[PDB]
Amino acid sequence: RKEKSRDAARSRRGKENFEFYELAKLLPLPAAITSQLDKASIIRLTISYLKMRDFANQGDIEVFEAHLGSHILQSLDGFVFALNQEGKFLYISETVSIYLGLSQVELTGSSVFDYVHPGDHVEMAEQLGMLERSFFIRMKSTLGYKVIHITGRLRMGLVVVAHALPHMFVTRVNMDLNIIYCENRISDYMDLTPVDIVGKRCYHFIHAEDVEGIRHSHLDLLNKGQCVTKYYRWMQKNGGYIWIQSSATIAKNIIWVNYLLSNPEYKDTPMDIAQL
Amino acid sequence: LARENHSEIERRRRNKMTAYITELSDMVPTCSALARKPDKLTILRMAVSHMKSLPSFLTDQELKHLILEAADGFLFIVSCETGRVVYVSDSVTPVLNQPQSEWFGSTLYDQVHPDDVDKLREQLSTSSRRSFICRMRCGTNGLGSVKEGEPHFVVVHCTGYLVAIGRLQVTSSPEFISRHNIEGIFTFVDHRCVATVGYQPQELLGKNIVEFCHPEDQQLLRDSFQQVVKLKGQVLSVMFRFRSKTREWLWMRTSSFTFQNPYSDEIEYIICTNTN
DNA sequence: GGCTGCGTACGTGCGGGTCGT
DNA sequence: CACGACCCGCACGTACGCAGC
Repeated sequence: RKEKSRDAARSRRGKENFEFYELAKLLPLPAAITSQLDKASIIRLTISYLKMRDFANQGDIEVFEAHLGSHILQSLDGFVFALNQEGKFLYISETVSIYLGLSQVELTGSSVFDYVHPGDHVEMAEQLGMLERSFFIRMKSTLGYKVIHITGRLRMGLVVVAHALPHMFVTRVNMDLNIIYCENRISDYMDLTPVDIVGKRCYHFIHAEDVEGIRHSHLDLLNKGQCVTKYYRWMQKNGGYIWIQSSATIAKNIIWVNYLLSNPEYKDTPMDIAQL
Repeated sequence: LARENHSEIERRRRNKMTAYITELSDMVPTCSALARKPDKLTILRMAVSHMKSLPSFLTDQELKHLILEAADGFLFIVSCETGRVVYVSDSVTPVLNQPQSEWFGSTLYDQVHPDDVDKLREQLSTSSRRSFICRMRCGTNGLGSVKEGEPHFVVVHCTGYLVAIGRLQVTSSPEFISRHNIEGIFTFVDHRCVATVGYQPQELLGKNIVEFCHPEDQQLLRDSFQQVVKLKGQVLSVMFRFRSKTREWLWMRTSSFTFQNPYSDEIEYIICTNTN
């Protein structure tokens, strides 16, 4: 009866396990980790590999080439990943382990929702439809969430470069963006010095066509703790504006890291009443 | 408390595992063209057969193109003293519109904006990673209204260690807009008024909009302004006659709202969008 | 309906894992 | 580097569902 079942079923499990571990051995990972690997993570990786190749081929002098991969990946200040029409990571570079602590083998195949902070789900399901893409989320960091800024495009499946968060000057401001402290170096780049900006808020200085965008970034900062604004225009005391992009954080004093972009444009005609 | 928890954990594992099996069944086209559902074993034998038939998961090409679709990213390598572009990937063409030959061999100083050389210089030095923002020339823009027949300088985000990915951040580059106090005094006039109503911006600043209004619609203008004061962030548009700087009554629709601080909720000003 | 090849689903027992005070 | 504290993986054995001389 069952002796045939004992050794016949043990034989079936043998064939099984052999197929699993050779399938594991052939994976695009080195022999080192493709050898000793989890049994279900095997099929995670294989599935996401066929899914990702279908994903790529269904859409639209010697040194600096041989390490193309590691140069692209370790030049970027973030990790790059590709999802599909459902949300499953069809690819993610190993470098994510730098900024979030997550294992590439662990993330390849799982739903992205599994590793994003709930409450920001319906935002991302919104962003994948569940053509350009750019938003802030919170991802499981094991170094308990990081403010991940992602930019990418949606093709049916999103493709994203993403970076983490903790000719430039720092300002301390209140939560309402009232300039508290300011570095002196602003006299390098702007017409006013850290006294004729302190007291008033950021909004009396943004170019009035940007105040919409900076407002939205203020919102995202407020609800998620960190933000990066869009290229905006900070009016000068005499006329015009200069282009700024700020990396901003909270926890409470806002710190506002202003990356300079350009010199004073159009410095004659005055825009605001603060220029008369 | 451990027998049931474990029997149900294992049941979860069987649903999961067999779901990977059946999910991968319709992946390898051998099993998706076959008449009926095959043996699990023979299924995954077909899987290793067709998998053997083929830097993680993605080739150098697919990771280049994926950086490109991702965020307009192209690799380049220059010298850390001269600026000589000793390498660039071809992705530069769908990024900047430079042929690969006009970029190879030349200088990065020569390719950026004339004003964006100083910061670029501050990149090729000492006294390890790099990340900076610089404008670049297009050839055959993303920082302000396109000028009249001038060259096009995009805002490239550069990361690397010099080996760098340069990626565009497209989602940041953005009648006439104005601001007012709760009494309707022009606290800001965008330059477009020059071609919209003819005046110069200082020729409106400090003044009240009802001054430029037709004597028959002025009361409407005041009731509306008081209303957008009383609408909070809610928008309200009004059509009235505007006396231009050429002796003419232009019909003018202006939507306006109050800008309430996202945090302290205070009235910063009232934003007008004045269109003909 | 006997009983065996052939295959998937179920439950539990074991050895290798990570926490915690 | 312990120690039950477990949790999770793994395989083992077996039980139920279908072919056929």
